[PDB]
Amino acid sequence: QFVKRRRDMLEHINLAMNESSLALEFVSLLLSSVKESTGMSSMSPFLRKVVKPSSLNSDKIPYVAPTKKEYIELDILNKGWKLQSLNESKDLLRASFNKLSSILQNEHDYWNKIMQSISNKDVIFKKLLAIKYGDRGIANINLDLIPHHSVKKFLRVRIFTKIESEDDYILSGESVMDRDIRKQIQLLKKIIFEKELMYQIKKECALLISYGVSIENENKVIIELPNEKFEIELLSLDDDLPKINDKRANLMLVMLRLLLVVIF
Amino acid sequence: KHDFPFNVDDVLKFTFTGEK
Amino acid sequence: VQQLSLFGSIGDDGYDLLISTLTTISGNPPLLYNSLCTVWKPNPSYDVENVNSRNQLVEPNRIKLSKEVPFSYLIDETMMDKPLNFRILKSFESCSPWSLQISDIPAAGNNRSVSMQTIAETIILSSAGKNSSVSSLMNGLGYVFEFQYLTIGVKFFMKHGLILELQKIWQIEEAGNSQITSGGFLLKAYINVSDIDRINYTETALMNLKKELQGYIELSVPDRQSMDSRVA
Amino acid sequence: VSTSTFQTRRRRLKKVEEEENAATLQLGQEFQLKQINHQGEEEELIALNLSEARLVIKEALVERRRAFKRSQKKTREKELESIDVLLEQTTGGNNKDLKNTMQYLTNFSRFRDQETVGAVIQLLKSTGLHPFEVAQLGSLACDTADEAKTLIPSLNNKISDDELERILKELSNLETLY
Amino acid sequence: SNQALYEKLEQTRTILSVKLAELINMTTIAVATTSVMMVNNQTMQLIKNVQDLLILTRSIKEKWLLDEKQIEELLDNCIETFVAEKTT
Amino acid sequence: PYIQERLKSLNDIETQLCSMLQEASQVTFIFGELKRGNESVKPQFENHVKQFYERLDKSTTQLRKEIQLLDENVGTRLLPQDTEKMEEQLDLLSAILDP
Repeated sequence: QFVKRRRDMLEHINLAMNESSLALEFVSLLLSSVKESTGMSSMSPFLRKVVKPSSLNSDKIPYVAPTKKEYIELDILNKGWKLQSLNESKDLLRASFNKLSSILQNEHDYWNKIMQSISNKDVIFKKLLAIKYGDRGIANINLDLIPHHSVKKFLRVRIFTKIESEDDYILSGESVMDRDIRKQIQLLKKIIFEKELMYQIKKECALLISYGVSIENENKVIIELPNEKFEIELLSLDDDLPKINDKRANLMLVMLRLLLVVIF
Repeated sequence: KHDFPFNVDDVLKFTFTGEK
Repeated sequence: VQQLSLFGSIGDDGYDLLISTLTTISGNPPLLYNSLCTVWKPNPSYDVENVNSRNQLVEPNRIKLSKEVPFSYLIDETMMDKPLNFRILKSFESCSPWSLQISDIPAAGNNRSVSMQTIAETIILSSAGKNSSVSSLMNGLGYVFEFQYLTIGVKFFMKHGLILELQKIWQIEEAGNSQITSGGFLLKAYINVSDIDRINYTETALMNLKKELQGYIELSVPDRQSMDSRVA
Repeated sequence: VSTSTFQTRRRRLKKVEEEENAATLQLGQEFQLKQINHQGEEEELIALNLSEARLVIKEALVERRRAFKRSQKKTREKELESIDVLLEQTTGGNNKDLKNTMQYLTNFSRFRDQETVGAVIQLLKSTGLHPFEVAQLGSLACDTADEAKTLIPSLNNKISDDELERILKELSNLETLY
Repeated sequence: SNQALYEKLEQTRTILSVKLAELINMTTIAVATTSVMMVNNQTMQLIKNVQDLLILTRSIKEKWLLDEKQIEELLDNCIETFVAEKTT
Repeated sequence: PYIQERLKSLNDIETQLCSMLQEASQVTFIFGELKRGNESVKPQFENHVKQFYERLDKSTTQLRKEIQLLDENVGTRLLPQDTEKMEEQLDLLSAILDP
């Protein structure tokens, strides 16, 4: 586990801490002997209290350095250790090279799919890229954009026909719903557009409440006529061959969009 | 192996008084 | 009317970059436009005292008449069939309606963040009678033609009524039209203000535009004396 | 608007009274050693040696950067660079006087750490010389008691010849090897 | 602001090369252990410098990345067919 | 496009850097070989190490120039429709009318 590894690391580092600190304190007292003058102040309070002033001593020797110079084996030991370190370093570096190479593979794959990522219109912002479709959403690896089936809805209009029992209608017609970076922009534009269309229609219908136009659901309005009724619904592809009024439903649909365009 | 146009004021002045 | 403004300039070569910048900054590409201005002064042959009926000092001033002209009157044959867009500027009975304006020298003040000029304007719609030409009418008021200039350019509509004009000016005489702006374009940013608030708000809008172009193109307050049409 | 001091004086009309200043410890009327706190209590003069001055200013300019980020809510060679960063953040930028003072102090300071400075502060304060002299002794490195009593004539006979050599020994040791 | 990127990048390059060669000198030549630690330091710094180059490149990449009658006739049909007014 | 060319060049630079790293590794290990008394790798050690420096130098020349080209392209190649919707629908409409 990662956390456990962190515990290990902390452990080791703490050991280092203790050792070096100890060295410093010893030095501090040994100095407290003469100078000091303020040197003893670096000793821990407990240690300072524990030991009376004036501790240890020293003696004179040359020739410990000459004895050290006489024995040359330590240098050889040094060389060998250095060599070993160099080897370990070599292995590690090879590893790094491989890892970074593969990382470069994926990242430049991303950059190439992003050279393929095509256009200059849309605003891109940032440790990952996000486009503003309207809110904004994030580009990630094929490729896709993650927003906040949740809402992707189009609108179709169905036509109902009243019959000779005179009590109720039945469905005589329905409009069809048809199914890189620019293509994701295209779908996102057609999405916002239709959401706008339903919004405005809903606002206009407030005026028409007297004229047989009822706003029922936040996604649906019904337009009542004596021998027919119309439903305009904004709906996703999960919910819900030709017939009589299919053509008329398709026309009312295209006309609807066209009316918004003129408004624009 | 390795290596280490014109003067804005004057233009305006003309449009307001005609002097070149 | 109070016109708050700032001016700048660029040489012919700076055109495309500036157009590209203003298009991104404002969201709209430029709009081609022109205007002919004719300036008139009190007839020197006639002489009147310079005082009121109340015996108050009145300063003699020039009257500016301005209108548009159909673009086709500015495109010769060499100019023929060239996209009638912003790029064209590089390759450079009764009376009609006119705008009649008399302006005052800009407001005094050291360290002004913008130029502020008062402008008295009325609109001439038409005429009739013996001498119905705008020229006769100006004479009837006691004025004479002094000079006239043509201005062609592109404008940008921005927020809060801010307008940006990139212009070229040509004085017109039979001896020939001479380009006052020879070399580049005169840049003008302004807002027309019909309360202190809206005046300090307008200054801010201009200041933000100046701030937004700092580093690229500088907009400053021109010398008051350079915006004074009084006769002397 | 001429910045005033902490003490009072009788305007005897005779402006002709001011004496000169020397190394007979005759500093100004302003800088004499018995001077007065903003709270009104009489405290002793504060003269700093460099190192000590370099720290005061550095410590103070940082206390100030803090306060400016609060209100925003609603190696020697390396140090020469970091300091010029701190100045452009906290000072008025036109302060060429301070900018040189820090370059000077940073290049001529004998003691780097607050601990070391404190060690000098401790050592030099048993001698009870003028606060001006202990500042000089902290700034000018001297080897012989003569060097000291020549560069600081203000001493001469305040401290012994051999007791002053003891001190120069302990100062030389405390000297930071950058 | 891009000039700053150029400066930082150049300084980074010099630092990287210099640190590489100088580390190569430092080894070959607990003193040995200390030398090894120093080697680790230099190498690590070099790697960090590589990552810095990556950051610069990424920064650059991000800098780069960041009639009428026809209609009248067509509507005439559309409106006709949609009302079904004909009814004869 | 031009931006695609720039990005491609940058990617190439990345590759170059990677190469530099790899040959750094090679250089290290083979230096380890030379110190042990194997001189046979002296040609290969120095080669990889020298090819490293050459590759790194080439990348430095390529990268610095690319940064300069970016600065020179500011304002030129680099920054400092509902009529389309309508044509879609009309197309759609005439298609419904005449399938």
